Amino acid sequence: ARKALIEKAKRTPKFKVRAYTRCVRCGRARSVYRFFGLCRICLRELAHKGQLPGVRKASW
Amino acid sequence: GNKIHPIGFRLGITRDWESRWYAGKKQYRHLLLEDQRIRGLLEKELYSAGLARVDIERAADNVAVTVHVAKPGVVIGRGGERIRVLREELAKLTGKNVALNVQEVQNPNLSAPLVAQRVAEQIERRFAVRRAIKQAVQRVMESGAKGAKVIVSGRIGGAEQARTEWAAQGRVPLHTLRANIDYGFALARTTYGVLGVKAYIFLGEV
Amino acid sequence: ARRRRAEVRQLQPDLVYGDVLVTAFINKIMRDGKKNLAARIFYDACKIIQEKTGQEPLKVFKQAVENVKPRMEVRSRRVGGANYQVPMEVSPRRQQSLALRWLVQAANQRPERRAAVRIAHELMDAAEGKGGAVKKKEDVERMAEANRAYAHYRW
Amino acid sequence: ARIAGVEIPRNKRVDVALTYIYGIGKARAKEALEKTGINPATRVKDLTEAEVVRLREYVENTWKLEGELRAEVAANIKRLMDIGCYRGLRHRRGLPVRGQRTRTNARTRKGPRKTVAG
Amino acid sequence: GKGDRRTRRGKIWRGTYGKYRPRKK
Amino acid sequence: GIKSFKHKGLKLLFEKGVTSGVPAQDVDRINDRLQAIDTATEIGELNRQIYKLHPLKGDREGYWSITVRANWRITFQFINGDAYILNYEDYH
RNA sequence: CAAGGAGGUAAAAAUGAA
RNA sequence: CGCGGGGUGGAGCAGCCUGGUAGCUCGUCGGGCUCAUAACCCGAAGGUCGUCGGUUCAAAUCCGGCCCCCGCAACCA
RNA sequence: CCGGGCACUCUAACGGGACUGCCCGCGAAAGCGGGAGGAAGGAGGGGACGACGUCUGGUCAGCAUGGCCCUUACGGCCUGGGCGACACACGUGCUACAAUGCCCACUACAAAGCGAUGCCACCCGGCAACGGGGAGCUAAUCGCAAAAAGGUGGGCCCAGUUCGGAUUGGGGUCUGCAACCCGACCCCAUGAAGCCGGAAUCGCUAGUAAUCGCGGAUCAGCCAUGCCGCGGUGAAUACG
Ligand SMILES: [Mg+2]
Ligand SMILES: [Mg+2]
Ligand SMILES: [Mg+2]
Ligand SMILES: [Mg+2]
Ligand SMILES: [Mg+2]
Ligand SMILES: [Mg+2]
Ligand SMILES: [Mg+2]
Ligand SMILES: [Mg+2]
Ligand SMILES: [Mg+2]
Ligand SMILES: [Mg+2]
Ligand SMILES: [Mg+2]
Ligand SMILES: [Zn+2]
Repeated sequence: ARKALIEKAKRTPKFKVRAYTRCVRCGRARSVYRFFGLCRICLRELAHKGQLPGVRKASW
Repeated sequence: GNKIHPIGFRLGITRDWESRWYAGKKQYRHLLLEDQRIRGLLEKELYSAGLARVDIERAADNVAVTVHVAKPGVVIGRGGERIRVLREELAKLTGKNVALNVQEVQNPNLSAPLVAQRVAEQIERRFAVRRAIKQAVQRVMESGAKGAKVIVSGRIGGAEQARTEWAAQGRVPLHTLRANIDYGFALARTTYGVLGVKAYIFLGEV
Repeated sequence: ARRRRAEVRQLQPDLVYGDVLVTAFINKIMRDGKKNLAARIFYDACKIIQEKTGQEPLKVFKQAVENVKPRMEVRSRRVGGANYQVPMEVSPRRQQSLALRWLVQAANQRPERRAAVRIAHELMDAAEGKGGAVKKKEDVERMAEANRAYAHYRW
Repeated sequence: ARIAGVEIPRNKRVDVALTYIYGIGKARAKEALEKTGINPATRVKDLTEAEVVRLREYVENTWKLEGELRAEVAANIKRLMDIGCYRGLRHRRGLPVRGQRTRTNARTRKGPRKTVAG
Repeated sequence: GKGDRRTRRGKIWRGTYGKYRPRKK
Repeated sequence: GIKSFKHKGLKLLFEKGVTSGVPAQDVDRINDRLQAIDTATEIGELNRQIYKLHPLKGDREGYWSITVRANWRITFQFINGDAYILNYEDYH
């Protein structure tokens, strides 16, 4: 259960509460940020890549 | 070990972005997915060019895409194909201004992604890795570099025992901010597994 | 390994008095970082001193501290798995700290109901030489008294 | 004053003294003396006998309290006797009723620890 | 009584409002 | 007689014949071992050379360890003709 | 002022992993 | 089979004679210390008093019958 | 609030600003101590930054991927159950045992962030949760929010007590197709254990420990007392 499971995450019918978030780059169901549509893992990868517009290291 | 991505470590000062557009919520998510699918689709049928970068810029339905390549041999003069429907096939899920440019990366021996990719090809050619590392470094160092460093890790030359081959000439200070350090990485797919190639290229700054 | 000898912290003088001591006492009263309630209690008790005696609290408090000062205390030291207890002298800094600490503690040990009346009374008792803190002071000096044997270990 | 089933609380504020009855608590307390029209801050020490009578007459009536409502409460748990539900079984086994964590805690219904060891 | 649901203090701690802590004025 | 499992994969292989919890090439191996630990009336029977039997030391005292393959061991407590806490663990 | 040769020396704290 | 002594928690021992209280060491169980074990520290639980009767308001205890255990005695021909 | 003005405050963009440079002393130097110098100092206070390598460390359940295996099935859909079980043991915590405290009323003083498939001012019903309305706000404009500890007033009077809130009966509300297993609140009534902790054990050297509330991520809702941040008041001690 992983391939047929990233299917349902985009399928989204039948009751509105059965629909859930899901990382697009991966298939992660946990720690999925609504802002990017990505898991915390993928988000970190791309942020170091530079492929995340404006996204920058936080030092203060 | 544990060391931060020398690209992300800069981002602000030294080494700018790679996808430069502005949006608020309700848009960022969609436009980032499209943006990444462009990078994903390009990488496939453009690897033979060996692309150092895939810069992307936007301005409401404008989507500019700059493809940096050592040798843009796969562009071939206007209507000689390799661009026409090729830069037009992007708008099969986009439909926006697919403005695709091509850049000429002068020295490939000073482009970290290209260096690592040349090395990762050689791993799959079943080359002697340690000698391949040494040459690639000197090759980078031969083309005027201030410092270089290549790293292959795991399963070297097949053989059940993950190793890590290491070579680096000149100066490579990762901790310094005014660094201008290019970082590249590549997956070498082998009949015995997968190994990763890091490539660091350094030039002066101030 | 204390390369720096840790410089002595200095305080802010209080209101109406200018003490270089009273604020240190208010601080010991202070719990959870509420200097308002702390200072109030002391000044409250100062008003309480005026009632039971016609003395200015600036001396009643001063003398009380002077009476709850440990001349010498017992110190556990060397050889034998730290078996000895050398009776050592007490630095003016430490007499200072112990005096105020024992005062507040003995003050909250009292069966009274209000914090102010405990402070006021314990100060009046200590000014005379009667307080439960004075007990503590005299007790610590007993221990230091009984150890004069291997006191010559000193240091 | 023997208000309901109890009499105990003397010199201690009627709004508080009332609390000392199974059925009064705190809300019904001031509610009862504002509806009876009596000063809450009174002595409780057998004050005006009239106020005490009115109070007693209102309080002891109106709503069920003391041993009578203890019987009703116990009977409401006896409801889930028969061939009762899941909530009854939790009253049977002696375990927490609201489905909480019983892996640890739940000592207020289980009781003090017994320790098995193995 | 930070855990008692019948105080302005417990209602703060819980976050929610009510009879023992009205939504101001 | 085997009486309790700690490893779920081991549990399923012996009970239902579910092999998806163990390595695929160690199915027959693990099986013959478990049956031996099941039939064993005393620890002395689990003593064939190919098992490399031995009791563990330290905090694992009271446990035993026969060898499946490589760095892999089936550990358990044998007592009164029965093994308990059958686990599938690592040599390191 | 710059030390050679002289002598009283730790405690109660044992084991090892497959 | 003839006298004397003895059967008490898992182990070894008290308590019996001056009937109303079953106690000691070890071990078991829980918690600490240690990377871990031992040692150590804290805190617990645990006994139809061999069995069948009797006396007594009340029996480990006082009195009988068996049941084992141990120790003496078994001599003159 | 307007007229008008933007010098103050603030907002955010580039700069200046100490480099023990200057004085006394020590010293071969490095440097150390001390002193006016200023907001500041002898790395000013915090971040981001983690060498060669070590742990056959961690992760095939984020992902990628060599090999082994399963394929009318070790795959696929669904309803329901389970992850929330409880004689027990350990970790991290929350709330407390009260009077430098608790309840009620009044009255101040923040920062950092979030919101128009939402935040929702102000009215209306309601003891209340909340429901009916309904203005403004693509938001240094409107809203979330009144910060709380504090202050003033008044009441309890040391008592398992107006401390403590567990547990349990009843009555309701909101999201959701639905909240029995297993949701959060509201209200009435119950009001347990705990009166300060054995052997042991932890954190913190200056805005620090303690204490106080405030935001955000996830999120229909919420089991958050968690995690990541924000500011409020503000100790003690360092011989060695
Ligand atoms: Mg040994
Ligand atoms: Mg033990
Ligand atoms: Mg031990
Ligand atoms: Mg003879
Ligand atoms: Mg540095
Ligand atoms: Mg391993
Ligand atoms: Mg995988
Ligand atoms: Mg779970
Ligand atoms: Mg009690
Ligand atoms: Mg008390
Ligand atoms: Mg420090
Ligand atoms: Zn992902």
